[PDB]
Amino acid sequence: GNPVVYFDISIGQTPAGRITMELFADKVPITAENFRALCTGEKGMGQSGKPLCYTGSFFHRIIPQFMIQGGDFTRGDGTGGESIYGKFRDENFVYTHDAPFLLSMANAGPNTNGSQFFITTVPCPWLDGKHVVFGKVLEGMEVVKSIEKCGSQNGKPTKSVCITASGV
Amino acid sequence: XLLVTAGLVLA
Repeated sequence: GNPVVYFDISIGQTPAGRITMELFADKVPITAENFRALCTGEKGMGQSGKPLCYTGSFFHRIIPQFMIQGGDFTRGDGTGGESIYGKFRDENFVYTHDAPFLLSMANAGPNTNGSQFFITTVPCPWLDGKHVVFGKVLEGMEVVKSIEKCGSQNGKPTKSVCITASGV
Repeated sequence: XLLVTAGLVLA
């Protein structure tokens, strides 16, 4: 029932493999749909004047033993991103950050979801009730670990990590 | 600290 989406990942100029993700559309349908549509790029051009699509965007902030963060396809540095909806409200906090390899929304406070997201690499319970958890990695866990190793304490990647393709 | 924000990364 739940959509399954993927990112193909390159680290530097080198294809790393694919992260395959389940989105919890059954419990978090608005948040899952935004992410699904940003993987396919099916909504076309956005309000920022760029494609509403993760393809070509990077994991711009990577912290080892914490998480990997991406989805800023408008500014590429954490200051941008946009939802298919034009920010949206925190849908619910049904799921918690109780495991690595969960997908959750980055934000800039309450009810500011756009396109940025993270994949956890540890439990992040201090984020419960503040970031909407909306899926998990099904396959490609080792790719997430390879991305994570490219992180830094200041979050700056030591090698670029690109979503070279995305979709269903 | 360990947050996941979009614009002003905090401690």
